[PDB]
Amino acid sequence: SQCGFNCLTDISHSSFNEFRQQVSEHLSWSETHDLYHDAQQAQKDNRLYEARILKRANPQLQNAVHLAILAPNAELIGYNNQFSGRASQYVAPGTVSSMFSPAAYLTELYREARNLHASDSVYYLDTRRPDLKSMALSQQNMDIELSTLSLSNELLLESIKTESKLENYTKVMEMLSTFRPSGATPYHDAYENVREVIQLQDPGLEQLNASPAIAGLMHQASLLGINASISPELFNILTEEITEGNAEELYKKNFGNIEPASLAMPEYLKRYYNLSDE
Amino acid sequence: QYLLIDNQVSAAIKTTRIAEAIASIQLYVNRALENVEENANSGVISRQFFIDWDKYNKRYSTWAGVSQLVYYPENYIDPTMRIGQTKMMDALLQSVSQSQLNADTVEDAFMSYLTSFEQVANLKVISAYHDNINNDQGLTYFIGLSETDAGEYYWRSVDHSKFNDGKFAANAWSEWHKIDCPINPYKSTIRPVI
Amino acid sequence: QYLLIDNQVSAAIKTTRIAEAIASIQLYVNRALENVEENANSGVISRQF
Amino acid sequence: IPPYNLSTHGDERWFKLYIKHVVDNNSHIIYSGQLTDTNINITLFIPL
Amino acid sequence: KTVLEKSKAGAQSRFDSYGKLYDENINAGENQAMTLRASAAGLTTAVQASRLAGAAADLVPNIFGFAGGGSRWGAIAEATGYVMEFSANVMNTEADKISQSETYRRRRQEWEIQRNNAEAELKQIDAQLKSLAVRREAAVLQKTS
Amino acid sequence: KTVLEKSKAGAQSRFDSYGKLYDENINAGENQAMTLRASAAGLTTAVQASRLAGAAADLVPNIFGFAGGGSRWGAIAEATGYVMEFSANVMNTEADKISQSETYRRRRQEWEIQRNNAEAELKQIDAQLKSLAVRREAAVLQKTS
Amino acid sequence: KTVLEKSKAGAQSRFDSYGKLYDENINAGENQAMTLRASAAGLTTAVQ
Amino acid sequence: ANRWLKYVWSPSGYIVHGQIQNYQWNVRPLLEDTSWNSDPLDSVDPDAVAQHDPMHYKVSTFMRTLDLLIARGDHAYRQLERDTLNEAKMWYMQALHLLGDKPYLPLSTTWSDPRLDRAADITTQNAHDSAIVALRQNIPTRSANTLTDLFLPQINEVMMNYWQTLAQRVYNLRHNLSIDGQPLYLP
Amino acid sequence: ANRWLKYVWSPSGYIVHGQIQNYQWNVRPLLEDTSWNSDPLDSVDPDA
Amino acid sequence: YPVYQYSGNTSGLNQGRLLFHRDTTYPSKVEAWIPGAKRSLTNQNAAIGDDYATDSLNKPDDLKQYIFMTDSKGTATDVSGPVEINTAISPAKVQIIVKAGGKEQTFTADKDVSIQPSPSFDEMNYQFNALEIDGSGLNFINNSASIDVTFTAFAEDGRKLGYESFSIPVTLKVSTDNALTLHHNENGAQYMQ
Amino acid sequence: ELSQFIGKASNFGQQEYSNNQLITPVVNSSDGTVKVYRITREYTTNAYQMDVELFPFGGENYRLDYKFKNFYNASYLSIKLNDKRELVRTEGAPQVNIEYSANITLNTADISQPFEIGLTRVLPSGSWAYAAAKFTVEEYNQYSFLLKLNKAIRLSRATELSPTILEGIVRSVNLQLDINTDVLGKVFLTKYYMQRYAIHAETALILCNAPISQRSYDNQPSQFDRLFNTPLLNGQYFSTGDEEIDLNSGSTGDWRKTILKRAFNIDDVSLFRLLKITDHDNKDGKIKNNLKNLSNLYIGKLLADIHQLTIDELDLLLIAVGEGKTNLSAISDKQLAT
Repeated sequence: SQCGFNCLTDISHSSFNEFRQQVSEHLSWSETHDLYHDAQQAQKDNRLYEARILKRANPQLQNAVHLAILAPNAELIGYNNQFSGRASQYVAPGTVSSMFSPAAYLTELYREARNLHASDSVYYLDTRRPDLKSMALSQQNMDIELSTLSLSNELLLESIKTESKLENYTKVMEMLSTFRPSGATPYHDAYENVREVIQLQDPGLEQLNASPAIAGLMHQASLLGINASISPELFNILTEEITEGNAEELYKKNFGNIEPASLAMPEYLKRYYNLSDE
Repeated sequence: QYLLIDNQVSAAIKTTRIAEAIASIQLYVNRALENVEENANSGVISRQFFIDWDKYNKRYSTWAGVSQLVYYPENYIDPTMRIGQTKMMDALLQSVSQSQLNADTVEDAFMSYLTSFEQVANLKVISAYHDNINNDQGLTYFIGLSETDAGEYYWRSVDHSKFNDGKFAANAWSEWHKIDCPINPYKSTIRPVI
Repeated sequence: QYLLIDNQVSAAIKTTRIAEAIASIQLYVNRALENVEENANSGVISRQF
Repeated sequence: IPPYNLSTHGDERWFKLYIKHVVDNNSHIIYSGQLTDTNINITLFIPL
Repeated sequence: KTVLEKSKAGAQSRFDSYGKLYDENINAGENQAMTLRASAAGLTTAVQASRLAGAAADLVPNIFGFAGGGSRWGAIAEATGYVMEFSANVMNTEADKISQSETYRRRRQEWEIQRNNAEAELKQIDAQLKSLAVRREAAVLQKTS
Repeated sequence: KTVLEKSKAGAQSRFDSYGKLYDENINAGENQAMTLRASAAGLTTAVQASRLAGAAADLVPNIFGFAGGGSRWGAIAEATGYVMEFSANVMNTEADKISQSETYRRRRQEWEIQRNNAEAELKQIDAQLKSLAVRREAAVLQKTS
Repeated sequence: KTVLEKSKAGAQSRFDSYGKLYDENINAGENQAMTLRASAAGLTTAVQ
Repeated sequence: ANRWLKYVWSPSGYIVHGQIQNYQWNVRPLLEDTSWNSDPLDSVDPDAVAQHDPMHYKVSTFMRTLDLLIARGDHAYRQLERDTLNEAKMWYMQALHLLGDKPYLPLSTTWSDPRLDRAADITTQNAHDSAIVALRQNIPTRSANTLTDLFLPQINEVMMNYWQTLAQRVYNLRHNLSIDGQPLYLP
Repeated sequence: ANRWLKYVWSPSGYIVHGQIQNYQWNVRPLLEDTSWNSDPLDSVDPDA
Repeated sequence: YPVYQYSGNTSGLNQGRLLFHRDTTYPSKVEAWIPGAKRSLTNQNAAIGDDYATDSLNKPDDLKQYIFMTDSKGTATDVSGPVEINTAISPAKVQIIVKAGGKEQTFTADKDVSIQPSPSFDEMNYQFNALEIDGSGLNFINNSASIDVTFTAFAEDGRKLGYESFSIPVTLKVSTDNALTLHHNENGAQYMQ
Repeated sequence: ELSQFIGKASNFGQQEYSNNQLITPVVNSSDGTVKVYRITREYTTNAYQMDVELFPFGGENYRLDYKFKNFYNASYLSIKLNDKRELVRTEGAPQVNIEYSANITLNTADISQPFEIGLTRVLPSGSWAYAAAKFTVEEYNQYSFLLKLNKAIRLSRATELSPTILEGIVRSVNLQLDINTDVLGKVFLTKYYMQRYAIHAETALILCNAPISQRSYDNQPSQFDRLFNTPLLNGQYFSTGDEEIDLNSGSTGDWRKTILKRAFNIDDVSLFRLLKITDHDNKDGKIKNNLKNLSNLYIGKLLADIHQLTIDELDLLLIAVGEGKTNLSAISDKQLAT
């Protein structure tokens, strides 16, 4: 790639460190500096030409009386030919299609940021959240208010159904209700649905207190399930009886691979159960 | 910190998708640059984007600003302050910065600017110097004289590198500067040096 | 702009005949001088008036 | 200066015009500009 | 009712007052004070021209003929010295001039605020009169009852 | 109800005015006046350099050749003297500049307070309106009775 | 009751503001202005 | 302030030796564009860009003329007399014919809702830069599909703001409302 | 204020001639501890 | 904005070609229809800034008739008042006129222009070696009189291209005067004669 | 406002769907003819995770653009006119947010009937995920179209009703897209219904015997999807017209019954009474599931709701009027107004 070409000067736009690393052999730092500085000047001349064309094509200006502004049809025709017309179509502010839109800012943000790490590495953007690449830049995504924490769950569920290879998000919730080894699980989405609806429609359970003919049907143990969160699998977990004969397999049921020495460490209990130190 | 979205938020917190992606990539960039994440391409860090990150690229409003400035500068430019402007400009602005601005008051402040303009307009270039070895490169410095019973000397500088197309750029031209030192050389024996 | 009198006013807006004629001609002159109408007598524009 | 020529612009449309033998026998560049149809009237100052 | 009417009158005297005050923003005397500072701040031109003529004339020989001039060598420096000091004070006067101006503007603004406080108040009190008149009608019917 | 509403508008003309005043903390004029004080406060340097040049040039002989210089011996002391006084004055200007600045700050602070006093009021008033509207329903129901 | 509560909010916002202003008697800037005048006021010895 | 704006630009304010003349801007460097600054993009300075080509200065003038016009109209409208209200109308009308008719806008665009993946593709960027320099040196007369994911130019917020503010002051004029929009008519 | 702190300390704020460099603090004496004051406990001084 | 080109000094090859300028930004097809001719010159996908609809069946007579130009999509214009102009400028026709005294004086371009410029729309510059103009008369009014000089040009079609009138001021020192004299007197009063 | 009637137009002849209605003119340089095409899109499932558009390029020759949202790892994708025949088929697993166009031919008998383009993607295990749209395609002589649009606009301006609302009225009332005296009368019944009740136009419609509209317009979700499927169970209610739904007083049924229950805010009992008000001839609590039955049920519940009436009170008043025994079923628009 020699020597001093136009597209050569354009494509060289990149940090001086990259430029100096690739051209290490060929150039002598007097050439590297001059070439890079002439490259920036060419970059800037390019933005200026573009901005001059795009600015003079502004439909607000054409309507203006006595505002003599030279709109050079020469460069405009060529521009509207080589680019499918951009000087032709002007977008109203706040729209996604705008160059100044938060959409475009996100675009450059991603474009410059994903390369920050190696694809090998963990923190590679596209590795940690694939959500980003597939996402669309549509005015619906930019404009409509959406609830956070629901976005958080979209990711968590998607990552679990991909990893545990279950068919549906539903099946993920089932798997979530069976899971005994993690702290703050077994979670039972359906169960929490029941519990909360009950506690909402009949706050304080007064009718259950009022009509003991019904209350007499259910046992108090399961009734504890209303006021405090006790999943059926969790009831199963508290209820099961412990002998030293059971202790091993019951440890395998209630706990994952971690050995007793791991679990007994106080900081590990704290991390595991989401417990305050006190 | 890893997944770029908070998992302890309240149910009721509203952020559009595009925006949440933005704040996410923002936390990535900020953690990556200040080196809490293990390593990063020192090659990509040097890019003009991340150089302008701390001032212009963290904030959306600032990026919109910088980007717009090239296309629509009229929004940002004001007659009050132009950086950089002449000293005599400040003088004009102070003469004319009042609550009451009679037409007479303004024309007087204008004549005062014109008189302050006439001293610089008419300078006599006495002598010079060139910083570099040869003509072809460097910046030349000049010295000038003010028609006055006693000597007032102004020096302006020109860059030679800006003489691109066979004419001086006018970027190259530097504003004249007053000099405070008391100088009385005859006949024309004064010369400036770097 | 052509007929010099607004046809989009509220029903209830009161202007004396002489004054509305006055404002009408004021717009005629304002539009003619700053050259919004095609052409105007360069002879009359120069007048002290 | 006449509009487009001798050939089509290729390789490059631009034209530059020089001065020579004024103070130095080597040619010196006085003007640099893009060539455009149809007519261009340029007035320069030349030192002797 | 007469109570309300008299309070209405009071608020409206206030509105009249701050109205008239905001209407004449800068008094004749006041304008003269400001433009005076403008006048004294100027004439830098003159003190430079004068101090310089003085320097040039005091660089030519004073004394003759048998012994030389005795011309004061540092005279240029000294005139520059004067030009420095007088520049400083000019700036200060200009500053004060501008500062003076701003006070008046801010004062005007305050008056404006207060004018509104009056205006709104005399609307409020006025509306109250309507309320009171309504009860009057009511109590009249009561007597009828 | 119309009474309370007019009071609302008034309280809000105040909140809006003190809000807008607080937002533009320092006016263009005000900043220019202050920067004037900074500029006049500067240039201690030039006046030291010049007064000193005056001392040095007035330490070399004035008169020649037959009779000696007559050079003013205490010229140095005198220049030191001017540099003293101009120091004092410089200081005063900076102080004044600082004080000016601080005044503007305290003013904003006052304004801030008043903005809140305005706001609290238009919240207070606003709540009163609901109270009144509640009573409206009551009296409506009374009529029904 | 809520009306009275909002008035309480106002009264206490003021109390907090004038409290903090009274607690900060002299600002750094103000202190420097004062000691500037003291310093310029001194130095009689030198000019004598 | 209008006399002083007139020293830079005036629609048909220019009569000398008793006759109108060809110049709308009294300042010549605006008449033929003057690259008073070469390499303006060097430091971030709004003045410098206009210095680069006076179009922007010419426009900033335009906007200040508008500013004075709407200021006259406002100070007129606040007087609230049947006459000064018509004055406010006349000023606002001058601003209107100074701008011309509002700018039109195309309902749908060449923009197609893109995956951000492809919108941020460096390939499209290099192609874009390349076609720009190609246009810059008149060389020509994948690449076919990639120029779609580029964003479009937007009208500056400020001018649009001006069309809108004239429109609201006209709306408020034609109905009995004040500038603020409270009705002059009692219910 | 961030620029001015940066002249003293910066996470990856240091790029000269196009590459980041080993120093987190631009002020050198902090980099290798420098006994700019020996015997500070003489008077009660946090600076010392 | 339409203009119809003819076969003339720089024509190829048609006797006619139809030129127009279009403000609209979007790409479109421009059509020119004639009632008198009953035929239409067409341009398909005309360029953005300026373009030509070449003339098939080229007859100058036809484009005298009323012409309707339109975008198929959205734009319309009716063309009226066609006029034939010949840009040809004869130096004999190009003039300078001078007024001093009571006799008008005339200076043609062909005779007094030593070197005359290449024909260009942009600009054309004529330099006249020198002109002799008679004096006394004009007679001075209040010791002052002016020389009228009028620059004019005529195209070949018979139209003046424009004019600019100039004045050269002449003020004659007058012999029959005594140098105005200021005086002081014994009585203290000071006067100017 | 103009964009409500006619689909938005660019500077190039390119034209797009706006308010799920496309208006594009087709000229044949062969015939020298001007023919006006109009298409209506109504999403079955889900309207999210799916976008299908149809552009009419020529007679019996149409272009189909489909964009998939959300990801499925598929052995193949099949675009089918109905179950047979398939229109287009791809071996690749389609990808997120990428517009694919495949050229298609549709018959003169496929045009007459309002058809359903159904996109089915298949992975080995699942086996499939389905999403589909229902299209209405109308050919209009240019004069006839401009005329019909002219009366449509003048009517929307006068009545202050949405173009889509009026279109719903016309279609429910008369032969398709004809503005008749009966049509106007129904427009007035709608205006008075929403005048005397707090209700919007779209509710006044179903009070005027129209079906629940599955169209989405003005960035608003369809009346239907908004009605049943506002939250998700998760399943999108299919409205097959093939699914039996058990609305018996004494029964627990499919997720579908629960869907009806939230849609109407009712327990099983009142739901049964409501059904009985829809049809007194329904011997078992069985529902055809078609849009029509839902429209009848909702007609009933709304009759109960515009008045301050529980379903019981509605039942009783219906007897005391006494229209009941008369059933909602299919009932004369005149009789429904009575």
